[PDB]
Amino acid sequence: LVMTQTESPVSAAGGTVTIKCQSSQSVYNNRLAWYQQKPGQRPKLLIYSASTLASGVPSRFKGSGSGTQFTLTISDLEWGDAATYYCHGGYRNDDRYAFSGGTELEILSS
Amino acid sequence: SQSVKESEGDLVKPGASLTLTCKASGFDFTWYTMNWVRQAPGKGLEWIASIGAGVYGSNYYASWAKGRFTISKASSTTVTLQMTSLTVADTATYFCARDGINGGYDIWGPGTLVTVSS
Ligand SMILES: O=P(O)(O)OC[C@H]1O[C@H](O)[C@@H](O)[C@@H](O)[C@@H]1O
Repeated sequence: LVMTQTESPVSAAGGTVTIKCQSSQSVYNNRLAWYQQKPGQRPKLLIYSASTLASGVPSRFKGSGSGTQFTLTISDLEWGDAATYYCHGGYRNDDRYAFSGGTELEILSS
Repeated sequence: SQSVKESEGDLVKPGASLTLTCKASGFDFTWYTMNWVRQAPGKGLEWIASIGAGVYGSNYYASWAKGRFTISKASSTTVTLQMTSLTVADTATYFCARDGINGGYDIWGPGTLVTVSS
């Protein structure tokens, strides 16, 4: 059981990015959630249940779809979104939960 | 509003044992599953172990962690991670995180540093 993410993306300041996530087994329930971690800080929950927003999080952030295959698209990009982004899924009776490698987001001038 | 705080991180020699402790504020583990997640320097988040809601909550482990780690609910407000046979690769910031809703780690501690070295 493993998950994978993209590598080192860069993107422009009204810009849009899509971060792709794969899992080798299909998740249990719809248990896939998203986090951002800024350096020197603990993780912050963004999306849970594949597509539901967490508390205080804007609707620039959207998550999709089901599997196996998931995507997180951030639109209307701002500077404070440069961070690392993580994927995290639930399964079934040992190896219950798993994290991916993490995709760092470099925000760039337009 | 609600929070958890890890404790008891240390510098320690290879082959030694160590116990971490996470203490809740403003809530109970009666309704939530609690997790230990670590972060080695230069590397991503890694799930270690979970323990289920309530007194008779069930435990799960990552494959790699089964022999040398043990997760425990000391009480309704305190979690425990027993780390037995440490190696240098076990050097990391260790996190306590609450499964608030259907897999979303709603809340995190700051973390404690465990360093394994000569
Ligand atoms: O033990 P289960 O039924 O697999 O579910 C585990 C559940 O633990 C707690 O009730 C909560 O944190 C839920 O979000 C989580 O999904």
